[PDB]
Amino acid sequence: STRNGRDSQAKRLGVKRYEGQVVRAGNILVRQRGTRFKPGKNVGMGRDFTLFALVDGVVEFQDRGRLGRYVHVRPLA
Amino acid sequence: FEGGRSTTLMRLPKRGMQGQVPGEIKRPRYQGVNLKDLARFEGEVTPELLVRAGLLKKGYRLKILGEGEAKPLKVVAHAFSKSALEKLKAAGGEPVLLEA
Amino acid sequence: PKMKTHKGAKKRVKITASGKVVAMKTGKRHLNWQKSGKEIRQKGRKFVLAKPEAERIKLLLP
Amino acid sequence: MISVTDLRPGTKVKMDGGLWECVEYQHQKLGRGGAKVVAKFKNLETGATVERTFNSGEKLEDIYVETRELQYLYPEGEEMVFMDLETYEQFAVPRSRVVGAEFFKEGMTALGDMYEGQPIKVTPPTVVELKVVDTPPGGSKPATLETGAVVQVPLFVEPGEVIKVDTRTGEYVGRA
Amino acid sequence: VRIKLLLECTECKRRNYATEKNKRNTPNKLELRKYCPWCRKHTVHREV
RNA sequence: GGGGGGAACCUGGGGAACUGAAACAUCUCAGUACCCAGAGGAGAGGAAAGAGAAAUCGACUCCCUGAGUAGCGGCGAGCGA
RNA sequence: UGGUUCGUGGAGCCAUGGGGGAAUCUGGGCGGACCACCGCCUAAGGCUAAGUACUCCGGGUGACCGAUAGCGCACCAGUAC
RNA sequence: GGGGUUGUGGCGUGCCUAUUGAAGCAUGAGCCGGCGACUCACGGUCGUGGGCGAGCUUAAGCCGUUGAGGCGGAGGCGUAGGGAAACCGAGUCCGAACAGGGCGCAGUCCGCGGCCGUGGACCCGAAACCGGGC
RNA sequence: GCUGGGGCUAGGAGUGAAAAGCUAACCGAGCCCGGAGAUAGCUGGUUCUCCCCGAAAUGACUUUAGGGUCAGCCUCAGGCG
RNA sequence: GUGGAGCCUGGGAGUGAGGGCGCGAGCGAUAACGUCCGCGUCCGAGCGCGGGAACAACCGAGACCGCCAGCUAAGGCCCCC
RNA sequence: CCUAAGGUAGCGAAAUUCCUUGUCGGGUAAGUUCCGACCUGCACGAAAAGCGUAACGACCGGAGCGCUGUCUCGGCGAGGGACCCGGUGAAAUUGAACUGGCCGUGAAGAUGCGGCCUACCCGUGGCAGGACGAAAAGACCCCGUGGAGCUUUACUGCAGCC
RNA sequence: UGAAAUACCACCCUGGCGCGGCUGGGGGCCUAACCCUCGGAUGGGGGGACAGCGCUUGGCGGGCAGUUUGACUGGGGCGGUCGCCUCCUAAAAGGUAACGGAGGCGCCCAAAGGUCCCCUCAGGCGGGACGGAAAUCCGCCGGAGAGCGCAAGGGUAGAAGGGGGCCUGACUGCGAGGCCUGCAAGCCGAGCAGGGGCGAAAGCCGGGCCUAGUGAACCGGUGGUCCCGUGUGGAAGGGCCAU
Ligand SMILES: [Mg+2]
Ligand SMILES: [Mg+2]
Ligand SMILES: [Mg+2]
Ligand SMILES: [Mg+2]
Ligand SMILES: [Mg+2]
Ligand SMILES: [Mg+2]
Ligand SMILES: [Mg+2]
Ligand SMILES: [Mg+2]
Ligand SMILES: [Mg+2]
Ligand SMILES: [Mg+2]
Ligand SMILES: [Mg+2]
Ligand SMILES: [Mg+2]
Ligand SMILES: [Mg+2]
Ligand SMILES: [Mg+2]
Ligand SMILES: [Mg+2]
Ligand SMILES: [Mg+2]
Ligand SMILES: [Mg+2]
Ligand SMILES: [Mg+2]
Ligand SMILES: [Mg+2]
Ligand SMILES: [Mg+2]
Ligand SMILES: [Mg+2]
Ligand SMILES: [Mg+2]
Ligand SMILES: [Mg+2]
Ligand SMILES: [Mg+2]
Ligand SMILES: [Mg+2]
Ligand SMILES: [Mg+2]
Ligand SMILES: [Mg+2]
Ligand SMILES: [Mg+2]
Ligand SMILES: [Mg+2]
Ligand SMILES: [Mg+2]
Ligand SMILES: [Mg+2]
Ligand SMILES: [Mg+2]
Ligand SMILES: [Mg+2]
Ligand SMILES: [Mg+2]
Ligand SMILES: [Mg+2]
Ligand SMILES: [Mg+2]
Ligand SMILES: [Mg+2]
Ligand SMILES: [Mg+2]
Ligand SMILES: [Mg+2]
Ligand SMILES: [Mg+2]
Ligand SMILES: [Mg+2]
Ligand SMILES: [Mg+2]
Ligand SMILES: [Mg+2]
Ligand SMILES: [Mg+2]
Ligand SMILES: [Mg+2]
Ligand SMILES: [Mg+2]
Ligand SMILES: [Mg+2]
Ligand SMILES: [Mg+2]
Ligand SMILES: [Mg+2]
Ligand SMILES: [Mg+2]
Ligand SMILES: [Mg+2]
Ligand SMILES: [Mg+2]
Ligand SMILES: [Mg+2]
Ligand SMILES: [Mg+2]
Ligand SMILES: [Mg+2]
Ligand SMILES: [Mg+2]
Ligand SMILES: [Mg+2]
Ligand SMILES: [Mg+2]
Ligand SMILES: [Mg+2]
Ligand SMILES: [Mg+2]
Ligand SMILES: [Mg+2]
Ligand SMILES: [Mg+2]
Ligand SMILES: [Mg+2]
Ligand SMILES: [Mg+2]
Ligand SMILES: [Mg+2]
Ligand SMILES: [Mg+2]
Ligand SMILES: [Mg+2]
Ligand SMILES: [Mg+2]
Ligand SMILES: [Mg+2]
Ligand SMILES: [Mg+2]
Ligand SMILES: [Mg+2]
Ligand SMILES: [Mg+2]
Ligand SMILES: [Mg+2]
Ligand SMILES: [Mg+2]
Ligand SMILES: [Mg+2]
Ligand SMILES: [Mg+2]
Ligand SMILES: [Mg+2]
Ligand SMILES: [Mg+2]
Ligand SMILES: [Mg+2]
Ligand SMILES: [Mg+2]
Ligand SMILES: [Mg+2]
Ligand SMILES: [Mg+2]
Ligand SMILES: [Mg+2]
Ligand SMILES: [Mg+2]
Ligand SMILES: [Mg+2]
Ligand SMILES: [Mg+2]
Ligand SMILES: [Mg+2]
Ligand SMILES: [Mg+2]
Ligand SMILES: [Mg+2]
Ligand SMILES: [Mg+2]
Ligand SMILES: [Mg+2]
Ligand SMILES: [Mg+2]
Ligand SMILES: [Mg+2]
Ligand SMILES: [Mg+2]
Ligand SMILES: [Mg+2]
Ligand SMILES: [Mg+2]
Ligand SMILES: [Mg+2]
Ligand SMILES: [Mg+2]
Ligand SMILES: [Mg+2]
Ligand SMILES: [Mg+2]
Ligand SMILES: [Mg+2]
Ligand SMILES: [Mg+2]
Ligand SMILES: [Mg+2]
Ligand SMILES: [Mg+2]
Ligand SMILES: [Mg+2]
Ligand SMILES: [Mg+2]
Ligand SMILES: [Mg+2]
Ligand SMILES: [Mg+2]
Ligand SMILES: [Mg+2]
Ligand SMILES: [Mg+2]
Ligand SMILES: [Mg+2]
Ligand SMILES: [Mg+2]
Ligand SMILES: [Mg+2]
Ligand SMILES: [Mg+2]
Ligand SMILES: [Mg+2]
Ligand SMILES: [Mg+2]
Ligand SMILES: [Mg+2]
Ligand SMILES: [Mg+2]
Ligand SMILES: [Mg+2]
Ligand SMILES: [Mg+2]
Ligand SMILES: [Mg+2]
Ligand SMILES: [Mg+2]
Ligand SMILES: [Mg+2]
Ligand SMILES: [Mg+2]
Ligand SMILES: [Mg+2]
Ligand SMILES: [Mg+2]
Ligand SMILES: [Mg+2]
Ligand SMILES: [Mg+2]
Ligand SMILES: [Mg+2]
Ligand SMILES: [Mg+2]
Ligand SMILES: [Mg+2]
Ligand SMILES: [Mg+2]
Ligand SMILES: [Mg+2]
Ligand SMILES: [Mg+2]
Ligand SMILES: [Mg+2]
Ligand SMILES: [Mg+2]
Ligand SMILES: [Mg+2]
Ligand SMILES: [Mg+2]
Ligand SMILES: [Mg+2]
Ligand SMILES: [Mg+2]
Ligand SMILES: [Mg+2]
Ligand SMILES: [Mg+2]
Ligand SMILES: [Mg+2]
Repeated sequence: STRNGRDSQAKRLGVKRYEGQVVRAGNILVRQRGTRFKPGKNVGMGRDFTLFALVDGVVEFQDRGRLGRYVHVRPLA
Repeated sequence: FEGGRSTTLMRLPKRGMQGQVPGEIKRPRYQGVNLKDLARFEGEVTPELLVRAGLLKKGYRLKILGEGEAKPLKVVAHAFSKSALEKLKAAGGEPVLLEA
Repeated sequence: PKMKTHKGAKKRVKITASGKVVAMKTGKRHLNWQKSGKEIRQKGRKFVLAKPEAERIKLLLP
Repeated sequence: MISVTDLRPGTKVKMDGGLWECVEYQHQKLGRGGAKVVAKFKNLETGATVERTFNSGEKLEDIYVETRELQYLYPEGEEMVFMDLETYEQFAVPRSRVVGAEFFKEGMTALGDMYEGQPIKVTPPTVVELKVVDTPPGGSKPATLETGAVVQVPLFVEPGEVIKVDTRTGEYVGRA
Repeated sequence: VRIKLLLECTECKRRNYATEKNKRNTPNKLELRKYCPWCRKHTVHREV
């Protein structure tokens, strides 16, 4: 007779498009709770903090020291 | 059927309106027929020369319409699509009204 | 003898010209109230996949 | 609709159209049969009790008879009005459902069993202060209290003197 | 909830609705705001 | 005149359950099994107080279509003009 | 209440156990609540071949059986038991 | 060159069923013979061999045969689709829209095989239930 | 009290000094024929040869857990390359 | 990287009791041929063959058939052998 | 404090007492039983009666006398079988058998695998340790959206009665 | 004056009589239906419009009938558990079990929502009238230990925190493209249109710092709409949108 045995259906978080991968405008690039990663160039983020491409291009992960981490998208030039 | 779940009878009957009781309202139904195919015969197409041909058949009320080019010939029908009415305005028939 | 159609289906689903099986969206019969227009609005018809193959074998004659 | 295996004294529920409150609860599972719940109850308005038994399944139907604190304001008809010193709503309780409505006081704070915003039991405190406005300065004499009721008191207790009276026995329990 | 309660909004004499959720007890005792109707555009809007 | 018999078939009077619904009760199985009365080489039905939308048809029965349609339905199972 | 696809449904139509209860063609019923138009038909008496069902019985056939099959019985079987 | 037999030598845990796993001390079988279980009807869906193709096909029946084959077009599937429907139609739905976006340009008839449905549906097996009788 | 002969009561019915006893050698509801080839998510059983490939015992939902549905894993034909 | 690889449309499945060993964890007692997951393996379906005395899953090794040829694996080389 | 009211008479380690072989007493060389008491009655109690009762009982307990093969502890003897010969001649069971022991091993209890040890072929009378011997498709146990009989303030009906 | 005040008008009560229509309750007596009886009667007694019986109503109703009485589970039962969120287990992608460890939810905010402009914390050492050990004030020191309605987690002072002004985009028609995924669902979403809010503008707004606060279909209810409306018109009843 216990008092536990509970949990929540996993949510499958994290980067969902890595640096150098080609996307299309719309692709959600990152799923995360806080803001582990922040919007960048052509990268708006959503209500739930979900970063998503804003234009067809590639993904770049700029690490900005104590300024956080960024995910940009340099469109195809 | 099965699992003992709920089939997929979860999806709903938006098919609203599908049955009163005396039954089905007896009303006139229309048969397509694109001018594209009256082009088969050249005379005076009348909804019958059609049934007998191989299109429409007993469905009753014929409504020549659609795609294809018209042809210089009289077309008696129970209806015409705005578009074919046109393509026939290129010279032909327009015996609308129809019926006694 | 002669297969019977599954009235409960024809009453809520449609076979399309392509062969597609289209059923109205589900989820807005009394949920509504605290539902974005996005949700409530997003109730158009939809594909149905892998289950239409089943779902279709019941509209046999129709 | 709560079952029984999930009762506890204090739980209030609706049985036989009436209001109760399990006051005794003991799970019973002897032999290899199915378990059984043997409780004892009390009506919320009348005192009547009744021990009963139920199987493991059987659901009961929990009720929401929370007990806020009301407040007397004024008489009217054969009723008297109170107020929940909380949301200041107005309750017109019929003299019957106001335990010891007499020996009360137009302004005293008492308790009521709110069942859907309508008290079915309005009790004051075991003893309240009241100004006797009667009695002959003459020992164990009768004394009409400011609320019209009468009570037995000693001598020294004379007109105007405010006393105490156990609202259960309406007996003089001393002076103010 | 109870103190909560559901409710919609009527275009002032007519149809349409919004259906939000008032909140009894606290800021309540009626309530109306400005919102856009399927027909024409923007107006007040009462409860009911 | 009647009475009793007759393998099925027939009409009428009564009339189940197991089953199916992956429980179950409405529903189904089915007005089937069966019981009883009667009929006869057949029985029923049959000349419109019908149909039902057609300036329409024109007793009745029977086959094929219409049609698994119209519908019916814990709108479930399924029944089905 | 029953019949119909109709499970109380907007529930007509047909039938009828109970209550009430007409008129005779300016009469009466139906066209799926109801109403008004427009139609259809003449209830509360009766009979009627033929087309249809079946196969104890006679015959004719058989990509039917050929004595553990075929009817239970090819034989003195609804028998011995 | 072969048959029969088999002394010694080497190797060697019946068969089926069911099981994670049986020689198993788990099930079934005394042995031999014969009977003994995935079919059929009407549908449906794939596939396939053919006929004919914007068309393909008849059903009851009728005439003929009497192991002879015709007729028969009622009807059926297909030529359009969308929409709950009115309706419209190579479009239409939603919409205020001339944005958007959802659905939209192929057949039939036989034979054959696979599988699904409805029937007892691969074959035996209940405890039981209901009717009428004894 | 025992006993012969003649009789009556029987199937959710009888009878019972009561045990759920007895009702034609097994009675918590007789026997026979019928509905009927009831249903059995259970146990058993399933018959000629060769050749190629060749699993699963997981997930999700399941009055689900020894059964299913979708998926995963196998296979065949057509297409792509 | 041409593989019994892949991918796409479709027909047919079976399976949805797994098991041991290794490694990483949880439950257990730093128990169990215990138990519940993960990565892998083998048995399952390789109770076919060598070694392990004998023995499904430990070591060796994936058995189309034939030969009185040869080299090797693990393991072995005093006799059984 | 609570209750509708808190078990009266009587009986009580009882066909009722868990603890329990309670504790005293009796009987006995020795008594978990028996009888008599005690009363912290786990969990008696008054017509599902309470407490007694002569008589009755193929009812159940305890004790003693008598007498015994019941026993110490077995012995002899009779007849009917058993065994032998002539006559008639079944049975369940049965995968096939060329059917040994120990120590191991193996699905964890081996005639059947390994190692070792025994062992000439075949019966007859006996014995029952094994062949997980025979017999009944476990009664127990769980499983089955199996079945029934029974119950009720489970659900829904029906007869009946109002 | 008393709890109340007083007129005049209202509405409506308590109980009362008056006409107008509408509905009932019983009391008796009768005999002839109906019932019971009587030396056998087209008759006499007794009961009597009661009962009995027919249709219909509400109820009582294990006397009887049909059935239901969940699953997981180190056997079953009893206990506990059953959906959703957070953390661990979970072996540095995702995912991953156990009657493994530990906690939450079934709500809530008309400001706790938009937007624009402002402000920066908890603590710590001083310093100060009433003043704890933090009430309010002043000075430093203090990058986040504060806060962010609630569990925990990620997040965050170059605000997601605090304050204020206007507001309500807690928009309607749409929705490219993705996440997650067996199905069904769940989640993110740029951009366009209509019509708005805030801002000088750039822009921002189709709820809430984010992960729980939930419920397929069926059957019905309310608005709306004009779509069908059983010969016609119209209703009845449906349909679609909304809830
Ligand atoms: Mg768990
Ligand atoms: Mg778990
Ligand atoms: Mg988890
Ligand atoms: Mg988690
Ligand atoms: Mg709706
Ligand atoms: Mg809309
Ligand atoms: Mg058709
Ligand atoms: Mg009949
Ligand atoms: Mg009959
Ligand atoms: Mg039944
Ligand atoms: Mg059933
Ligand atoms: Mg005749
Ligand atoms: Mg004839
Ligand atoms: Mg006749
Ligand atoms: Mg029927
Ligand atoms: Mg109904
Ligand atoms: Mg009916
Ligand atoms: Mg009538
Ligand atoms: Mg009637
Ligand atoms: Mg009439
Ligand atoms: Mg008519
Ligand atoms: Mg009429
Ligand atoms: Mg007529
Ligand atoms: Mg006649
Ligand atoms: Mg022959
Ligand atoms: Mg022979
Ligand atoms: Mg024979
Ligand atoms: Mg076998
Ligand atoms: Mg096993
Ligand atoms: Mg053996
Ligand atoms: Mg055994
Ligand atoms: Mg064996
Ligand atoms: Mg077995
Ligand atoms: Mg045997
Ligand atoms: Mg087959
Ligand atoms: Mg076929
Ligand atoms: Mg074919
Ligand atoms: Mg389009
Ligand atoms: Mg698209
Ligand atoms: Mg072809
Ligand atoms: Mg086929
Ligand atoms: Mg199939
Ligand atoms: Mg089949
Ligand atoms: Mg008889
Ligand atoms: Mg006698
Ligand atoms: Mg006799
Ligand atoms: Mg019977
Ligand atoms: Mg009886
Ligand atoms: Mg007797
Ligand atoms: Mg007997
Ligand atoms: Mg019986
Ligand atoms: Mg029985
Ligand atoms: Mg049957
Ligand atoms: Mg059978
Ligand atoms: Mg059954
Ligand atoms: Mg291979
Ligand atoms: Mg595996
Ligand atoms: Mg369920
Ligand atoms: Mg399973
Ligand atoms: Mg599958
Ligand atoms: Mg495949
Ligand atoms: Mg499993
Ligand atoms: Mg496993
Ligand atoms: Mg493994
Ligand atoms: Mg171990
Ligand atoms: Mg081992
Ligand atoms: Mg294990
Ligand atoms: Mg296996
Ligand atoms: Mg392998
Ligand atoms: Mg072996
Ligand atoms: Mg070797
Ligand atoms: Mg070896
Ligand atoms: Mg080996
Ligand atoms: Mg091996
Ligand atoms: Mg190989
Ligand atoms: Mg060598
Ligand atoms: Mg070597
Ligand atoms: Mg050597
Ligand atoms: Mg005692
Ligand atoms: Mg005594
Ligand atoms: Mg004693
Ligand atoms: Mg006792
Ligand atoms: Mg002594
Ligand atoms: Mg002595
Ligand atoms: Mg003693
Ligand atoms: Mg003794
Ligand atoms: Mg004693
Ligand atoms: Mg007693
Ligand atoms: Mg008593
Ligand atoms: Mg007695
Ligand atoms: Mg006594
Ligand atoms: Mg006696
Ligand atoms: Mg002796
Ligand atoms: Mg002797
Ligand atoms: Mg002798
Ligand atoms: Mg002798
Ligand atoms: Mg002899
Ligand atoms: Mg030997
Ligand atoms: Mg051994
Ligand atoms: Mg040996
Ligand atoms: Mg022996
Ligand atoms: Mg012996
Ligand atoms: Mg045995
Ligand atoms: Mg068994
Ligand atoms: Mg169950
Ligand atoms: Mg059952
Ligand atoms: Mg009188
Ligand atoms: Mg008389
Ligand atoms: Mg009289
Ligand atoms: Mg009289
Ligand atoms: Mg009467
Ligand atoms: Mg009644
Ligand atoms: Mg009852
Ligand atoms: Mg019962
Ligand atoms: Mg019965
Ligand atoms: Mg039944
Ligand atoms: Mg269970
Ligand atoms: Mg247990
Ligand atoms: Mg339980
Ligand atoms: Mg429980
Ligand atoms: Mg879920
Ligand atoms: Mg981790
Ligand atoms: Mg991970
Ligand atoms: Mg500070
Ligand atoms: Mg200080
Ligand atoms: Mg202070
Ligand atoms: Mg201070
Ligand atoms: Mg401080
Ligand atoms: Mg603001
Ligand atoms: Mg979209
Ligand atoms: Mg998309
Ligand atoms: Mg999906
Ligand atoms: Mg929130
Ligand atoms: Mg905010
Ligand atoms: Mg339903
Ligand atoms: Mg509705
Ligand atoms: Mg409505
Ligand atoms: Mg209209
Ligand atoms: Mg009509
Ligand atoms: Mg009409
Ligand atoms: Mg009309
Ligand atoms: Mg009019
Ligand atoms: Mg409407």
